[PDB]
Amino acid sequence: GAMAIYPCGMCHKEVNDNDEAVFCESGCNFFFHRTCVGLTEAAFQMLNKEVFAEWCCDKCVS
Amino acid sequence: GAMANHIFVFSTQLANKGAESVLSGQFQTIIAYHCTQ
Ligand SMILES: [Zn+2]
Ligand SMILES: [Zn+2]
Repeated sequence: GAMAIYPCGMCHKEVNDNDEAVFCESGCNFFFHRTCVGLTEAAFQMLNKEVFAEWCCDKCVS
Repeated sequence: GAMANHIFVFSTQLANKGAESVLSGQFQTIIAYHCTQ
């Protein structure tokens, strides 16, 4: 491993361990702050809780 | 019962609507919501 900072795909600022964040698994490989992408608190909790669910950023959808 | 996949992909919009659906009582999980479009 190598010491790194993972920037939000929207705002380009650091996503750290106490941020509420999601990860786009459909191609761009960016972490994102929940807030920056417009995810409600409830949608975030339900995505995280449901093992069959996965999130995708707007660019990767098409 | 049986499911068509083990990964269901949600955009922000779709996750937000699905969560509304669950809080409404219309569905039990966002996965159930996803299966109906
Ligand atoms: Zn951000
Ligand atoms: Zn992406």
